[PDB]
Amino acid sequence: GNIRVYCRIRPALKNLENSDTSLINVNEFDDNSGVQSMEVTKIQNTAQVHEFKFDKIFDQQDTNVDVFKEVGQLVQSSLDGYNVCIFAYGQTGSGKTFTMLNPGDGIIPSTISHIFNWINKLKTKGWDYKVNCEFIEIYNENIVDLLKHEIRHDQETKTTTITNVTSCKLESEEMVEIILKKANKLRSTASTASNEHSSRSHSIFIIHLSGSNATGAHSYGTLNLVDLAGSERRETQNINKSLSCLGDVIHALGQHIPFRNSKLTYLLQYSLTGDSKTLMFVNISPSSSHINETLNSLRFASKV
Ligand SMILES: Nc1ncnc2c1ncn2[C@@H]1O[C@H](COP(=O)(O)OP(=O)(O)O)[C@@H](O)[C@H]1O
Ligand SMILES: [Mg+2]
Repeated sequence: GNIRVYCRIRPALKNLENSDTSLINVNEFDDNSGVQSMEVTKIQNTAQVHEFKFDKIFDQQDTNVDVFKEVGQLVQSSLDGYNVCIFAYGQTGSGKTFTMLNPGDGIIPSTISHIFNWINKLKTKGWDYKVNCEFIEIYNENIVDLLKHEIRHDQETKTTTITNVTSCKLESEEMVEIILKKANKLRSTASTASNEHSSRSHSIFIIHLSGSNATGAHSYGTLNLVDLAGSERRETQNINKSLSCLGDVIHALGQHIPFRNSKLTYLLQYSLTGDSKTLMFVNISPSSSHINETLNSLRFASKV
């Protein structure tokens, strides 16, 4: 049940931002300590350097393809029956959706592509895998099918489902295409896109991988790819408590975990416990105008 935290600094939006009054310096991974550190300083007091450590830090030069080089190995563990959770955390504008859904290389598209390649490869070993998914949103602690919804936890299989939620088989790149196209259009920022709403809700792309080796072996693993509501400072209190609860749970898992204190953590409890693997992605802007929210985000990531 390993937990890791990565930080990703997105490229500056030239013509809109600059780093005139702040500095974010990323150090090279430290193989003697096993982590990578970064320093953040505000011009108003350059003697105060805030240091942060992460399992890996991606800078403005790291593309989505670069990011996946470090995520591919995590997601493939689902074919072995491990559950996986990947959370994109950060203020609105930091790059959560781009990271998770950018057409072709986002974490979700890359994951599906990667899993498919592994499935085809595993066929030569007598393995037969079936893939199905759901795309939901949690807004104001209520579940919404983005494609009555009650959470059903099966203590027997240690699996979870949601009643009346659309689930689609993923047996073709064509089905993946239309679904990922709809997902992006729904969450990405487009004129006729509900970004306002999207920024205030959590979206979860769920992928179930069921395999059978007619060796007689069987395998079931679930991947939960979450694009969290913006972390920037009753709907607002819902977001605050939900993110805070998630932080409490992830941190507790890394040490009574408060899974039931939020809809999100309650939904994913089986994918957060046992030998499940969790990756927390903290997205931040490199710009001086966002420096305070950036420091907030980095502080949340630390305790996590
Ligand atoms: N890694 C990145 N590389 C290039 N552009 C990015 C990257 N991350 C975000 N962006 C751009 O920054 C803006 C913030 O995008 P978005 O992903 O929607 O943020 P958030 O989901 O956190 O609110 C978008 O216009 C997006 O295209
Ligand atoms: Mg977004």
